[PDB]
Amino acid sequence: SGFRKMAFPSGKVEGCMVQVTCGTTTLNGLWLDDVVYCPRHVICTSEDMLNPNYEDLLIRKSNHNFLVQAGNVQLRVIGHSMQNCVLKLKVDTANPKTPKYKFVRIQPGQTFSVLACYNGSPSGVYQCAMRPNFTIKGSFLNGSCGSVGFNIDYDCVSFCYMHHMELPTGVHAGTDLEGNFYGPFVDRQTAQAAGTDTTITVNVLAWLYAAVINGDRWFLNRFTTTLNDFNLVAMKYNYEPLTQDHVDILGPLSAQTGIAVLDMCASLKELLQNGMNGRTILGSALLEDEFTPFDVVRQCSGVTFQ
Amino acid sequence: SGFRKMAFPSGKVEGCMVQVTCGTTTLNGLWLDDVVYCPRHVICTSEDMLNPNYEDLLIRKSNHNFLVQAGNVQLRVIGHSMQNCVLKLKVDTANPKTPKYKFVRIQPGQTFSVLACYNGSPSGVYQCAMRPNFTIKGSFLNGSCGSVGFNIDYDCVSFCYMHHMELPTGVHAGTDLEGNFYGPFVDRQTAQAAGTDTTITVNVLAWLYAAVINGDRWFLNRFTTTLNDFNLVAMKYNYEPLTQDHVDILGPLSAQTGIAVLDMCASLKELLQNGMNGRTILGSALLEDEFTPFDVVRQCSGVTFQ
Repeated sequence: SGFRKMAFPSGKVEGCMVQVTCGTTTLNGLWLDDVVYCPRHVICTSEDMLNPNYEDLLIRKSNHNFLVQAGNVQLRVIGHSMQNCVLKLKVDTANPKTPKYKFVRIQPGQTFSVLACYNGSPSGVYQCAMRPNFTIKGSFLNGSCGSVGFNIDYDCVSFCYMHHMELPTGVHAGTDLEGNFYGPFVDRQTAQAAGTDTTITVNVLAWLYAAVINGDRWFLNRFTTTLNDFNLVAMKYNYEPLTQDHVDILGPLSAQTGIAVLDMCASLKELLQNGMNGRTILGSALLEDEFTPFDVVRQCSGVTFQ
Repeated sequence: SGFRKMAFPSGKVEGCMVQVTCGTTTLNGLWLDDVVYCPRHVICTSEDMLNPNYEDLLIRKSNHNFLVQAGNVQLRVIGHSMQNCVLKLKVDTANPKTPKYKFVRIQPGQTFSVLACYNGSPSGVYQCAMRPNFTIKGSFLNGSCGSVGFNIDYDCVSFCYMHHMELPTGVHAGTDLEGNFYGPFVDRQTAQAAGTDTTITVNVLAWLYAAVINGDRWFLNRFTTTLNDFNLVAMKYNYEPLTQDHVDILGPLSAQTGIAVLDMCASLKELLQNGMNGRTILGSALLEDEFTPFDVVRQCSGVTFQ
């Protein structure tokens, strides 16, 4: 037993990381089949980033201006194109380590693993949630752009995130692998409002179920509630409103533990109104919202991949 | 910027995981060169585990009784031997994916990444600390035995942990890769006292330095203290005593932030005596002790591997 914030095994993604250099700028790229994907701001100088015209900047580049290094191996760049905020560099070699993969646009509240990379080399792996305001709270130093976020389904890697930006507030923003930003953000060094974030209620409930499964049950209370009454409480505490779809997704955890979803909502209501009194749940002194219901079920059933 | 509990990239270890079956029991093994390492209790039935005589049980086994599956590939077992609490199965094929590696016995308070595995297949990766009482607080379901913990130094994997047991208290115990348990534990299904645990003081201090580097500085106080005065406080709160060796290890973080180690100790003293007042540090409402000074420096300098 036990419950940890667990990332997917990263080996299938490690074999796809490359270094991309354009002029003075080096960041990470993702090499799948004969295409390398990277943030288009690889073509910007530091001064360009204040107000870049990406079309004009890209027109000054040719295939031979993009240096792509796969460890020590090398890709000859035979074409380049811009798709939204990503650059797509066609190379003359298909990546022999290309896993089965899909490109996915995830929903706010969903989780994924990030492989943090510098100079095309993997540094570490950790699990994130896409915040309701479409930021992520990551660990990204200079040179980490182009690092990717992903999920695994047995043998298939679904890439969902590519890192582009740290906002002046220190949170992180990026795109799907078609180059569309999550949220209102742009790839420009300017002030950008993220807007109010909220707590992922269905994830908190899933984690309460995980706590009960592992024997942490002190928070189980005496009360029940209604969907509308609980949502009145959710709004006061900046929690996402709970819908019937969320209730349905929690169904299997409800059935395993014998705790009706609305009873768990009343326990969560009491935790929100009264705090945790210096107690902990699964080793945390805060309510955790970075595990989806699917995450909890997977960890409490031992699903494997490759 | 930002600070996350980050695991090492797991790909080099993924390529070493195999399934080991003996009779009814299947768990994980680690395939390096022409040797597969696994917990010796792979030879036990459920009833054996109550009081096993491993020497007598192993005498009833021959090479062909050990089924080792590397995905779909297979190792012919050509020899077997017991080294302390691990079984060493000699196979006729060297693992073509064997990384550069060492076997290391780590110290309490040190950290490592665990690749949780079932049936020889990787499930997830997370970062752990070896508690002062030589347990780890992991996520290990049935069938996870033989999963390993490791660190990476550029291209070299130092294996430090192999999972053997969940104690009746729900914490986890295991061996180094020579089969020697960390702590007083034995591979028998019986009640086993772990003994009092303590908080890893030098790790908490490292994480306070990481917090300051990332802009969380509200806890920085007005006071200083002495090593002996702080240790008086450490003992009251079940913290490990801080030594000069620990002070020396924190030297580089002290120098980067301009905060003398003893000043940070006085900030930690105030946090211990007054709590956190409903504030958070690096997103946590508890004092975190699972980052070593080396961990903090690595994450705030972007060291990479392969």
